[PDB]
Amino acid sequence: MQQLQNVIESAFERRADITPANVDTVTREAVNQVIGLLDSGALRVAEKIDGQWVTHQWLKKAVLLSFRINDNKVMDGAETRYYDKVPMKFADYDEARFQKEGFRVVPPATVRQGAFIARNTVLMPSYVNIGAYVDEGTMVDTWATVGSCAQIGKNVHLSGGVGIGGVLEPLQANPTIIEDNCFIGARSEVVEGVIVEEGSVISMGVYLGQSTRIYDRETGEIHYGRVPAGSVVVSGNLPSKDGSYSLYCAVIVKKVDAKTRGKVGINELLRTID
Amino acid sequence: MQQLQNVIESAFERRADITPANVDTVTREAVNQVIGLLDSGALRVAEKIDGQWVTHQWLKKAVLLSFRINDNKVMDGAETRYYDKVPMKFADYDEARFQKEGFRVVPPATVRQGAFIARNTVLMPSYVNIGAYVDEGTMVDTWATVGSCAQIGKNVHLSGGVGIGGVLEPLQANPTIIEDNCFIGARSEVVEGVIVEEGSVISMGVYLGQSTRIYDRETGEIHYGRVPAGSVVVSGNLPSKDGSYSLYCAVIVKKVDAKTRGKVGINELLRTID
Amino acid sequence: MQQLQNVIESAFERRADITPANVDTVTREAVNQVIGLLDSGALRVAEKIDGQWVTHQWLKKAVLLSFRINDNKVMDGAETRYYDKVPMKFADYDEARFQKEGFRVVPPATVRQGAFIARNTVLMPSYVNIGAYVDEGTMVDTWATVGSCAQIGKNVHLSGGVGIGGVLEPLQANPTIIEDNCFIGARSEVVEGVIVEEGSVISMGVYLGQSTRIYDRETGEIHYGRVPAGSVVVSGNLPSKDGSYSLYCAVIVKKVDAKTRGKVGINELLRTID
Ligand SMILES: CC(C)(COP(=O)(O)OP(=O)(O)OC[C@H]1O[C@@H](n2cnc3c(N)ncnc32)[C@H](O)[C@@H]1OP(=O)(O)O)[C@@H](O)C(=O)NCCC(=O)NCCS
Ligand SMILES: CC(C)(COP(=O)(O)OP(=O)(O)OC[C@H]1O[C@@H](n2cnc3c(N)ncnc32)[C@H](O)[C@@H]1OP(=O)(O)O)[C@@H](O)C(=O)NCCC(=O)NCCS
Ligand SMILES: CC(C)(COP(=O)(O)OP(=O)(O)OC[C@H]1O[C@@H](n2cnc3c(N)ncnc32)[C@H](O)[C@@H]1OP(=O)(O)O)[C@@H](O)C(=O)NCCC(=O)NCCS
Ligand SMILES: N[C@@H](CCCCC(=O)O)C(=O)O
Ligand SMILES: N[C@@H](CCCCC(=O)O)C(=O)O
Ligand SMILES: N[C@@H](CCCCC(=O)O)C(=O)O
Repeated sequence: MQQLQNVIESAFERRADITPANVDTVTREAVNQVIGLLDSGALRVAEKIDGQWVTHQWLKKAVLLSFRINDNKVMDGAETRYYDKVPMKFADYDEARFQKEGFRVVPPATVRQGAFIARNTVLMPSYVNIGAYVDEGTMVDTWATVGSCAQIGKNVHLSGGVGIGGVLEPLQANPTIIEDNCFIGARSEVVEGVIVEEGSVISMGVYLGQSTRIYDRETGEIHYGRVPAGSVVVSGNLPSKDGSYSLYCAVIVKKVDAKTRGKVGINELLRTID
Repeated sequence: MQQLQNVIESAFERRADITPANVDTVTREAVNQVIGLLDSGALRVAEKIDGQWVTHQWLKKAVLLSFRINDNKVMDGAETRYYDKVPMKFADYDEARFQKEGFRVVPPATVRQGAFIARNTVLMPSYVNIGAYVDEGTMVDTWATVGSCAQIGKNVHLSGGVGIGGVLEPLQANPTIIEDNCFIGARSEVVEGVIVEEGSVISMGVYLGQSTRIYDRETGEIHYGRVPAGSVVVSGNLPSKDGSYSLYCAVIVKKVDAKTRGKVGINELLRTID
Repeated sequence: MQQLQNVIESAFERRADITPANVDTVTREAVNQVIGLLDSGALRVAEKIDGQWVTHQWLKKAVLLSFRINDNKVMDGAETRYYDKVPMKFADYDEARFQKEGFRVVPPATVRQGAFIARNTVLMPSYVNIGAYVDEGTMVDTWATVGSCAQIGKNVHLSGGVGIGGVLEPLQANPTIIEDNCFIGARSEVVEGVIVEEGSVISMGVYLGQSTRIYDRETGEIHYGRVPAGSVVVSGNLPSKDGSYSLYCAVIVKKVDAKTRGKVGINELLRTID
């Protein structure tokens, strides 16, 4: 959308000088529209095209800009209070809407406005930040976190305590992406724009960033920045040249098989009852 | 109880075809009774008998079935809203009851109905899922999670961010069990029906599943599926046949002693004041 | 303050015999004053003096004593209820106050009374326990935990799921300390009075306790208990004498540089708008 894009990219350049008071009504109404579109899935920060994920940098700008144009407000919890500038996604929903939207929200799961939640997903208690997109069939398990602008595929299982990197602090060039049908093992972390290709199974306690060597014991090939589709990755170490010590690395031990599929499947009985 | 068992096991077979509307009042009243019994500790998903832990598969069925027979309902948080089908355990408690029940619930700790919480336990902010059983004296520290049907012994310390595997998704044959007097180190995970025998101390960042080699450096013996009573386990790696790389494993470095006991004890002053 | 110190240290000696009912009004009024001072930053459990961090053991006593002198009370969450004895810090705040205090509290971030939160900090959903002190500019990211009495410097970034050890259970001699300008990587844990010196960058999945060997590959020097200022630490392993297996250790791979600074900076746009 050019009528929105334009205004957004104009303002971003004056980011540091914009405040909730000196901001003109145009930039305000706009930034707000672009956030409403992300909330709805009509726009998404990154998308795959011609087998390549592409980042719409300017949508990442509007996300950033919302923090310069909005002012904090007291939010009454019940036993405590909060003070923040990003509204709660579900604050206005009634049953009708939850009924039409088709997902399940387990207390005290929390989602910020500007994040897209797809039909048939289950959010156990966890956090979904602004601009993230969570596709169909996915479960975000206990204490997991879907970082700002992150892109999560359909039928994904983010295990308990899993963290998917955001792009706000520290600031990142690209969002983190988990393609369709992946299983991310408990307590694992995926950050810094790494891409986990479809059908991959990341074991527990695996940490993947741009500096992580993803080692393929079979080919001897060492990847960086992405997990090839259908891999099973687990933690290991690689030895120093002098065998003096070893440093952490991710090891692709094999390609997903029935033995693997046995342990990581989605439980349809927990999904939406048609 | 045969009058309950029977009905439950009948229905389970038609699991995929049962919905919150076509379910007959018998199966409904029953499933509901079996959940009320679990909530109360009168029944428990697994139990030790003749020095062997046994799983009552049919109680795991009722847990599963509750998701087919109940419909979602809007739950009003304060600043947001939720939409789910498993009631909150403590929603009806008054002080009298909390006073009689003898445990402490730190906001915003959350427990689902169908989980048993014993006297003198302390729940820091954390999650206890349906069907779990948490025994006397235990503390569930910050952001820890007690997975569906998991069995936690007396006087256990589940450190911050610790995750004890559930049995719902991915679906599991047996619950995860932590016997009496164990200390589970921060950010560690125990899943897939592994058993941690009494008096063991699992260090921080230890991940135990059925595929985890538990190596006893002293005996050279490699375990799978269980931690022998009184062990102290920490993370390590085992080398490839070609010394090319190494893969994660759990290492039993020693048997618990006073030096160890010094660092992992329970603080009675925090327990219930008699 | 001697008029407070005295009373506190008197009572501590009778800790096990004091209860919310047999405690005399003096010890009660006092313990309560010392907690109000910690809440305000007027007193702090540990402080650096002459380039040495010092622990005021007697302030740690008052923290402990508050659990013996206060009785539990029902706290009404919205969808559930809690039963605990430490009030919520922000329960009384209005916008005026939040406005004057200058920090941001993202729901459902929770802080106990007795903890000091400095100006310009951002608390994503996380936990700050009694007696902790969080200095200026710092962000406590999602599901992080600042343990009882822990001391966090200015401009620190505690990543998602990071745990900073408390001193309550298990009981500890000294608090855990993170000096100014440090970045603690996702899912990492720092406990047992370890000190992370200023400007250090701890990678993801690093676990530091008193038994952790911090290995400097360059000097060959092995530290214990502290991370030398300006280090970049990541997980590795050290080999057994027989190369039979290896055990976890922290490895100082280098001194912080621009490449590093690129990935861990604070995002000022998210801080308080002056
Ligand atoms: C990866 C995993 C699924 C095992 O899958 P699998 O296909 O059965 O793998 P296998 O048991 O055949 O092992 C394959 C190889 O990798 C190793 N392996 C598998 N999982 C491993 C793990 N967690 N740690 C170390 N090694 C592991 C095996 O030792 C084996 O090595 P080898 O070929 O040299 O002998 C299991 O390790 C896992 O991650 N489970 C997830 C638990 C979880 O996160 N639950 C969520 C609770 S919310
Ligand atoms: C396991 C632990 C308790 C140490 O216990 P300990 O009995 O004092 O163990 P020691 O210091 O004697 O070390 C025993 C051996 O294991 C190693 N060891 C112990 N803990 C280790 C750890 N965390 N990482 C690596 N090695 C460790 C030591 O290097 C030593 O090896 P060695 O025999 O080859 O020299 C400590 O490591 C730990 O896990 N603390 C828990 C912290 C925690 O989770 N706090 C909770 C905050 S909510
Ligand atoms: C430490 C980190 C910042 C990399 O910093 P860096 O200065 O760019 O480090 P480099 O990429 O130059 O690597 C330095 C050395 O350490 C290793 N290294 C760096 N980070 C590593 C990691 N996470 N795992 C393993 N090795 C790592 C490199 O392999 C390299 O080893 P070498 O010198 O033998 O080749 C990055 O690893 C990291 O921790 N990012 C934090 C992500 C995070 O927690 N995000 C928060 C989301 S809430
Ligand atoms: N590491 C997180 C920090 C988000 C901060 C959001 C906020 O200030 O409200 C991310 O990049 O998503
Ligand atoms: N991994 C978790 C998932 C629980 C889902 C519960 C729900 O759908 O409400 C467990 O097996 O306990
Ligand atoms: N490991 C945590 C336990 C805190 C318990 C607080 C409570 O009982 O209320 C700490 O030492 O800070």
